[PDB]
Amino acid sequence: NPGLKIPK
Amino acid sequence: ERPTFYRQELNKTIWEVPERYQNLSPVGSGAYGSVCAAFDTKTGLRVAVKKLSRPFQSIIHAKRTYRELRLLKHMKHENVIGLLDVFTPARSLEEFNDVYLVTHLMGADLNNIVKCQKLTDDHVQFLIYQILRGLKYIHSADIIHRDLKPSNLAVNEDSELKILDFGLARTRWYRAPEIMLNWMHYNQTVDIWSVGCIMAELLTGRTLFPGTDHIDQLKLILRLVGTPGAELLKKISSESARNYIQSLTQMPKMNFANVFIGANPLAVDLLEKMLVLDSDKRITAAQALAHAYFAQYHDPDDEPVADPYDQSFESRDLLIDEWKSLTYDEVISFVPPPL
Repeated sequence: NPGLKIPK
Repeated sequence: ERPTFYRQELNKTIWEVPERYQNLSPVGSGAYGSVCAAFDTKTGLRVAVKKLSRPFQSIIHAKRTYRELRLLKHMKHENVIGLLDVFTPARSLEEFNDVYLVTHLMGADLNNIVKCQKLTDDHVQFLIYQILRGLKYIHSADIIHRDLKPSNLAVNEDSELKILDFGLARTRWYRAPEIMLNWMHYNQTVDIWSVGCIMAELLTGRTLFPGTDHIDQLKLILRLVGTPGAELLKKISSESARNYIQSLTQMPKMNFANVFIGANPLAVDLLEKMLVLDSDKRITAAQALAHAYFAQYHDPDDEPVADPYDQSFESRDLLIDEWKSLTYDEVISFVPPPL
């Protein structure tokens, strides 16, 4: 799975 | 059996909820109702607790309340928001007035994701894949979302995605042309149009059809996909709509590869299949999942369909108290998902 920043 | 409820006023609104829900913090309201974020001590999840506003104030509202609860209770799929809980502090039908819906408060929406980073082609593949996976499930029950857009998609730090906030009525940038000007009855592929608009934007960093009003938006759409031919005109019921369409200067379809230069050509190919003006000719969610763009994610044994969804209630003509009583029955019959 690709990862993501969740604001904030 | 019945939990213990506690009662508090927050922002001039009374909330009476089971003690399992803690630390409620208002996070917005509207015509629909009013929402608090809370911590659910039973699941350990952050949740949205929505208190419906005036759920039974008219026949119209009562039926809409029933429609929403029926829909939410039916959805059980990894890429669709499900009902964690529904409750009322009422002990009987006769004192039944308030309805509360509880759902997972997951990550951030797609707009906020885009605000804090640049997505890779791999991200776009996985995000769109999950939307289509959710849609295959929804469409297989003859449910149409009607209102897909980035703010109706929840995403977490593992890029897992869920579709939420179904259209419950019976911006405008993501909406298929045939429903925007009411050219004809919706089919499921209005949702596919929306996905195309969302994907284009994820690839390019720009809204695809940011029209200021209905006409301006139609013109931007037709410039890309070409004006309708005779076959499509035949399916438009309104004589006036037909006359208007025929009044436009004809325009050819554009070559999408020119419009999306540098994007994965398989992505562009999928866009061409989603953004077709005639809805009968758009790719379906099931077909899109098999598209080569998603080869690294597609698993035909793990793209489940839904149980049939009985919408016959939509043609019933009932009293306010009858819709209210049917709603109460649904609250009573609710069984939570496995913990």
